[PDB]
Amino acid sequence: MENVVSAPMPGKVLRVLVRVGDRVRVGQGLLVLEAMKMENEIPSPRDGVVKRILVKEGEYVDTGQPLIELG
Repeated sequence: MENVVSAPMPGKVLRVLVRVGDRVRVGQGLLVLEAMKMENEIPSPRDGVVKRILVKEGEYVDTGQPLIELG
């Protein structure tokens, strides 16, 4: 059951913290989203493997936009 991490709010991708193929833990930061005058680390919802990274540093995203797919 692959699943997708989508943006919970609009903002700018400031940093991507993982690479395709990385093992991740639940709660691990996948990227940093600039929003509400803060940096916001967007978490993995579960243990797994990063299958796809769908955004790049510098990119603006909106709510519901797919960011990361887990395998």
